[PDB]
Amino acid sequence: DQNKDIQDLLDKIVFDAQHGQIWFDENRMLLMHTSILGFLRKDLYQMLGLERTKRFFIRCGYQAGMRDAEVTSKLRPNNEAEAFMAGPQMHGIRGMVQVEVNELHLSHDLKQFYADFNWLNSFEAEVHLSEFPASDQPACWMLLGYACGYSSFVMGQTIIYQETHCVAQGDEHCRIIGKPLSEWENADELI
Ligand SMILES: [Zn+2]
Repeated sequence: DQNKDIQDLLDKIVFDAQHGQIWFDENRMLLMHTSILGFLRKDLYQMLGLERTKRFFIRCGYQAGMRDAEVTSKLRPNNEAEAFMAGPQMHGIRGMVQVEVNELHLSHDLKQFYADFNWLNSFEAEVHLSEFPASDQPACWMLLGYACGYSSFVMGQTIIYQETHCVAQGDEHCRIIGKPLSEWENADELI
């Protein structure tokens, strides 16, 4: 009853437990424990360092955002904010993070984009904290890649995000800012 805003997205998720399959449109899905994703973050950090582990998780999220954007861009093809929010809503549906809008300005025709989102109940921040104490830098790398991947697909241009605040840093919740690559001064992203 409460899912009026995401009913089009929920209808494309098919659970087939008797045959061991979960489908999101043409994509096959898994239901995995968040605690298991700490192990990957764990071993990768000890083996690769920080920036190499972060670059990996960002690339993973970036591909998932494109995957989701390929499906959601059919359900809502229209320069509309309510159409763009399919991504933030998919993030919530898949149990990864709750997006809360502070400000969203966008337009596909003008190639403009400004996003100021809060991230509540971040799975990645909890996963990061269960393996490491509070960090010096924000930790929601997979979520940030998904924001960049999904936004860049539906906007038709490179959209880069930065996590200004993070639970894993000691802040109360996470927060991100999204802008096109040209509007960032440090627009040399190695990922
Ligand atoms: Zn965070």
